[PDB]
Amino acid sequence: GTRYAGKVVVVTGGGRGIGAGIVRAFVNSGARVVICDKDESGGRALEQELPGAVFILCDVTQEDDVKTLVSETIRRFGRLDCVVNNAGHHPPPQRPEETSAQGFRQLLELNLLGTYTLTKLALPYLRKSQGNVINISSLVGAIGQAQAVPYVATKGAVTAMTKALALDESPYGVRVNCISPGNIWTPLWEELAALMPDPRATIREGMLAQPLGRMGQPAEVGAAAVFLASEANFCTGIELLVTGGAELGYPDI
Amino acid sequence: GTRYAGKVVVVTGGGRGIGAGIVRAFVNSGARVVICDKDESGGRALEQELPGAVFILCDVTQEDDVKTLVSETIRRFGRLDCVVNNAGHHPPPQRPEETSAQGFRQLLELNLLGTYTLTKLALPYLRKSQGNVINISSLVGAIGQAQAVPYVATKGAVTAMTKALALDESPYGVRVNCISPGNIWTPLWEELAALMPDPRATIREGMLAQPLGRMGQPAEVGAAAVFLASEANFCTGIELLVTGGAELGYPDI
Amino acid sequence: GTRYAGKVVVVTGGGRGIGAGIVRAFVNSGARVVICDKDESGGRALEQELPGAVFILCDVTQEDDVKTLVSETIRRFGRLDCVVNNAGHHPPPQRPEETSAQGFRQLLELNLLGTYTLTKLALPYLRKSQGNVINISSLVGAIGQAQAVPYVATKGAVTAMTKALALDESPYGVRVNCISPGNIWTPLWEELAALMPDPRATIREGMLAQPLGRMGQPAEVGAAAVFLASEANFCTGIELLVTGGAELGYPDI
Amino acid sequence: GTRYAGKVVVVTGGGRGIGAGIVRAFVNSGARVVICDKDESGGRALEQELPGAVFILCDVTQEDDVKTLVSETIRRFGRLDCVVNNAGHHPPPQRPEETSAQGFRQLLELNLLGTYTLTKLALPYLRKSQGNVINISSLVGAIGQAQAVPYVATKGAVTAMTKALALDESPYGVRVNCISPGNIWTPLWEELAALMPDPRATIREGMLAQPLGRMGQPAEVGAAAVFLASEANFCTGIELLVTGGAELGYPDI
Ligand SMILES: NC(=O)c1ccc[n+]([C@@H]2O[C@H](COP(=O)([O-])OP(=O)(O)OC[C@H]3O[C@@H](n4cnc5c(N)ncnc54)[C@H](O)[C@@H]3O)[C@@H](O)[C@H]2O)c1
Ligand SMILES: NC(=O)c1ccc[n+]([C@@H]2O[C@H](COP(=O)([O-])OP(=O)(O)OC[C@H]3O[C@@H](n4cnc5c(N)ncnc54)[C@H](O)[C@@H]3O)[C@@H](O)[C@H]2O)c1
Ligand SMILES: NC(=O)c1ccc[n+]([C@@H]2O[C@H](COP(=O)([O-])OP(=O)(O)OC[C@H]3O[C@@H](n4cnc5c(N)ncnc54)[C@H](O)[C@@H]3O)[C@@H](O)[C@H]2O)c1
Ligand SMILES: NC(=O)c1ccc[n+]([C@@H]2O[C@H](COP(=O)([O-])OP(=O)(O)OC[C@H]3O[C@@H](n4cnc5c(N)ncnc54)[C@H](O)[C@@H]3O)[C@@H](O)[C@H]2O)c1
Ligand SMILES: CN(c1ccc(F)c(O)c1)c1cccc(-c2cccc(O)c2F)n1
Ligand SMILES: CN(c1ccc(F)c(O)c1)c1cccc(-c2cccc(O)c2F)n1
Ligand SMILES: CN(c1ccc(F)c(O)c1)c1cccc(-c2cccc(O)c2F)n1
Ligand SMILES: CN(c1ccc(F)c(O)c1)c1cccc(-c2cccc(O)c2F)n1
Ligand SMILES: OC[C@H]1O[C@@H](O)[C@H](O)[C@@H](O)[C@@H]1O
Ligand SMILES: OC[C@H]1O[C@@H](O)[C@H](O)[C@@H](O)[C@@H]1O
Ligand SMILES: OC[C@H]1O[C@@H](O)[C@H](O)[C@@H](O)[C@@H]1O
Ligand SMILES: OC[C@H]1O[C@@H](O)[C@H](O)[C@@H](O)[C@@H]1O
Ligand code: NA
Ligand code: NA
Ligand code: NA
Ligand code: NA
Repeated sequence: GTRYAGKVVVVTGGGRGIGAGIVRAFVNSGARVVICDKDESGGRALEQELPGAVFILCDVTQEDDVKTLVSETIRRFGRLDCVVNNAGHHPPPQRPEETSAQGFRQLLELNLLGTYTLTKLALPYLRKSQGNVINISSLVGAIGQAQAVPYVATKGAVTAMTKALALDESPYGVRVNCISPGNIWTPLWEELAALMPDPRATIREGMLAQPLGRMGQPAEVGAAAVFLASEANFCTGIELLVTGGAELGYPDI
Repeated sequence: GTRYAGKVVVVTGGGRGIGAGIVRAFVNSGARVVICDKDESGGRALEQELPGAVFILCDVTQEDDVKTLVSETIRRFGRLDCVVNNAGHHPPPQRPEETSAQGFRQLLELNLLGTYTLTKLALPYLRKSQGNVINISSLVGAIGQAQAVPYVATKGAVTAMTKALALDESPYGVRVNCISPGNIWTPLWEELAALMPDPRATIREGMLAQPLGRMGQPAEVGAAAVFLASEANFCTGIELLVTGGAELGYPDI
Repeated sequence: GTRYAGKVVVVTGGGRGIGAGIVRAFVNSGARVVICDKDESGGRALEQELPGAVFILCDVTQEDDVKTLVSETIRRFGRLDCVVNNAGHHPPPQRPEETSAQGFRQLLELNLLGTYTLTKLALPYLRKSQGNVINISSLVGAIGQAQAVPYVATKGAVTAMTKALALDESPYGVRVNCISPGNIWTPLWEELAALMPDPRATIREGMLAQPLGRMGQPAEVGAAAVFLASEANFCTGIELLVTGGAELGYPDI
Repeated sequence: GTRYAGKVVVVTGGGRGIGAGIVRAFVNSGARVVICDKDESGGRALEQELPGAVFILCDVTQEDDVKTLVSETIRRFGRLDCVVNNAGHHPPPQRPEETSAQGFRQLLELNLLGTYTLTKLALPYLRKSQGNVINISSLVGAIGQAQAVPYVATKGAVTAMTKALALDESPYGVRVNCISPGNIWTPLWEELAALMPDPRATIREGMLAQPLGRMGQPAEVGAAAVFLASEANFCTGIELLVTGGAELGYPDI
């Protein structure tokens, strides 16, 4: 209840799923949280539910939305300590030949450039507060995934960008880290499974892909984010895996 | 002289630097090579120098240039076995706050989407020949680099995309691998060093960054590419480091 | 003060350095802690200092010492939730030709087999409590270090063993993770530096090896351990880097 | 036929399996090869079969056997250019609680210390020839394996030791690299499968564990070793994966 007391946190895509889990974890740690989302429904309800959280409508692909997000955060709360770049999307499974350069550009705009833009606008304030950046990447950036060339590329870019920015901001005392979740049960997971011939089988397969035998929860990603913000003062440029062990483990012609 | 006899290889950015080293290595292995470059000077001379290599002017950011590159390769040589996506650029050192979203988009167009576009157009022919893709990424995609947020992000994306496509093309017998060079002495390296206050010191520092005490050569990247194409039949989705050991090795307040 | 209330933790090598930092972090989280060490001086004082911590003399290379450590922990506290395998040593710098197979065997006994033995004896109790194992490995297991072939080998073994055991214990609900610290300012660090021609220069070089510009503290490793035990319920088989960014970042003949 | 002409190579465990594949690849590259094995049957036949290969009985766990192996190599051929540390063993599947410290020590003697001992005795000669070391590790050192805690630990140690020694020998011009194979069809693979309830199912599962849909061949590991010895002059401290993509790719309670 006090690990991050007096601090101000912005969470993008905070209206549902992992983002909402991160919002709740930071509020529970004593922080004030700005919920950014492009959709009003979940984030507005979350603002009413949680004392200490407020909602600001902001599409992270729109530079002027992001400029206003930062200026309103400072105007309302007087400081900025942590930026969690969680907004992102996974398209449905797509064979490589079914992808397009334009679809790839659009996914880069959200998953990569939206993270870049908010971070850039927030860094002057994070320097003043010796704050930190947390990017939500993905395990599949590191190990690959089938039928997801554009998505995987965007997450490889986020993980690498995290390390580069960690180097650049280290002299100024600003840490930059990422979390790479595996299968987390969220509305996006539920939506993608509903597109499949047998959604139930797809979900069962998703649970069994982890040695722990279940999918992860938004709250577990949230606890990892609070650790990185509040207690990981010698960690910068790390990739914190929250995957349940999915990356572990496993005639000649 | 026979390791890759009878095969046809396309090398992007083949007119100088690493690309030219790769062209030479494939010609020396017995292959016919198409040198793709946006600039005529080096590639045209290389075509006159090397029996077995020809030059095609092609800017990999221009989709119609790439369509013609593939169709002319097939028209002239009847098959396509290997695509080496080497074209790319490193901008001068840039602090994060000096970068722009537009500059980042432009670098993604070259370093990431040009690789994506040629690979996509070539894959139908690579499937027919059980051929392979070799992407030239960078060590700094894996470990980061200072004053290079956009560049590092593009190379993290290439390495990750390599793994995704390896998964997708494995059922069809097409391998997809990448090479991550470190400091290789090329005209780009020489150009970036010339921008520095003390170019000589910058170069000395570049040599000393490797345990081997020198920078690498285009020919060494070329030998790695020939290995991946011609002899690495059980390797797919790998990142082959050609870095001289730069990634190895290295009061409390 | 309540994150790990009601839990029982064993920390090997807990009498000074990182181990003592981990002991303090767990006591501060509400746990009861058993301090294991082969030397009485630091651990006995720590027991007098901290309500909630007790000291048991135990050399982790001696199987009967470890059997008694576990049986006394259960006899005194009725449960066991977490085992932190921190005991270990770094020999002075040794050129490869100056090492011996016997010295290598002895270092394996401590850094690898002592971790193995305690974990094995503790696992039946950790299964009953759905507890977890935390091994203290090293960044240099992943990236190498000069003049330390035996040490580096032992830490590569610990990190790999962590992943194997994570797979084996996942069906039983026991998580197994490791922390890989970089330069942490401890009595071992101070002792090794004192062996050098210029200890002050060695220390300055150690601080500058991290982008953060300082060495880490035992308390920071301790916070990472408490996170892994108490809040990382979807993490198993991970390597949590606590290195200050040392692994990030960096004529041809 | 000339890539490694005039060079002298020692391959441990060269009498069958991967080792024999490596022997054949080096003979085919023009080298003279010393086949080391603890068993006479396969290696003696291989010596009769291959002009350019000879067999020396040597158990790599016996220091005096290894001393004689090196001295006889020099006495007979006048130089030593490459040492391939391939001898090793995988025990049958063993649950962690079924392993013993003594069994673990014995496996370390073979898989780790035998590699260490030959490398140490060979390094003075490798320095004279600017030669190189190739260690045969395993993919499972990096990602883990079930029911194999000791084996996985030994291979994590080999991969890490490779990086440490690469750092130490870089000033002297000696490269040190490793190959991490995945499922390679060898007599050890066949022996382990024969211990299983359904050996046929075990083998089918082994083939399907790779995106390429088959196991690898000794010849493919051999080609990777010849590349590392003869053409990878800017590679040191690398881990070359020969795994067919096994490491790629993949309700909340
Ligand atoms: N769910 C998983 O298994 C999983 C695994 C690995 C990584 N991730 C990553 O975690 C993040 C969150 O995923 P999720 O499963 O919670 O997804 P989700 O779709 O359930 O939630 C994403 C939220 O982001 C918002 N958002 C989308 N585009 C936005 C934009 N332009 N501007 C502002 N907000 C925007 C959405 O409205 C939504 O509220 C994403 O980056 C995703 O790539 C998820
Ligand atoms: N030199 C190094 O140290 C180093 C290190 C790691 C990775 N790399 C990568 O290796 C690749 C080659 O680098 P280099 O040092 O040889 O560079 P270079 O600048 O010397 O050569 C690059 C070549 O690509 C061509 N090219 C550029 N844009 C193109 C386009 N749009 N279409 C077609 N051709 C185009 C250029 O005209 C040039 O001939 C790049 O991907 C670079 O990122 C280089
Ligand atoms: N200090 C660093 O920079 C650093 C970096 C990476 C990893 N590590 C690892 O962290 C761990 C702790 O290192 P440290 O710097 O705190 O060392 P330290 O020497 O300051 O403390 C080690 C403690 O372990 C105890 N110990 C040693 N052998 C023992 C045995 N056989 N049985 C029981 N206790 C034993 C010692 O008596 C001592 O109290 C080690 O595993 C080390 O390899 C340290
Ligand atoms: N087969 C695979 O799928 C696989 C996968 C990854 C790694 N590996 C590694 O590859 C290496 C070779 O494996 P393999 O499948 O060919 O095994 P194998 O059992 O078929 O052949 C091993 C050879 O080494 C010899 N050998 C064993 N102990 C020895 C000793 N003390 N001294 C000298 N020679 C000795 C054996 O007599 C045999 O000829 C091992 O290090 C193994 O760990 C194998
Ligand atoms: C939410 N998401 C996901 C999963 C894991 C990650 F690491 C990640 O970043 C995102 C989902 C959700 C449902 C199915 C699939 C999915 C699986 C296999 C191939 C694909 O193309 C997929 F889309 N992926
Ligand atoms: C060619 N290039 C390069 C080097 C290594 C790589 F792995 C890579 O992909 C590219 C260069 C060339 C000269 C100086 C620098 C460079 C160094 C440190 C920060 C920077 O911003 C740099 F630009 N980089
Ligand atoms: C405590 N220790 C250490 C440091 C970093 C680690 F990741 C680690 O596991 C241990 C020390 C302490 C002082 C000097 C050196 C050291 C440095 C370079 C070569 C060597 O051989 C060394 F011994 N290492
Ligand atoms: C030869 N070997 C092997 C396989 C892959 C490697 F990367 C490696 O280093 C060795 C075998 C052969 C047959 C079955 C198994 C095996 C599989 C799953 C759990 C185990 O305990 C096993 F023993 N492993
Ligand atoms: O829709 C799947 C899951 O999404 C998560 O974000 C919510 O917290 C869960 O209540 C829900 O079951
Ligand atoms: O310009 C730096 C270097 O670039 C390389 O691509 C050329 O092969 C060298 O001859 C040249 O010295
Ligand atoms: O000896 C170096 C350092 O060791 C740490 O374990 C102690 O907490 C510090 O007080 C001390 O300065
Ligand atoms: O025993 C399995 C396989 O082992 C390999 O080393 C041999 O080259 C093959 O001929 C054999 O089928
Ligand atoms: Na509120
Ligand atoms: Na020509
Ligand atoms: Na006490
Ligand atoms: Na012979």
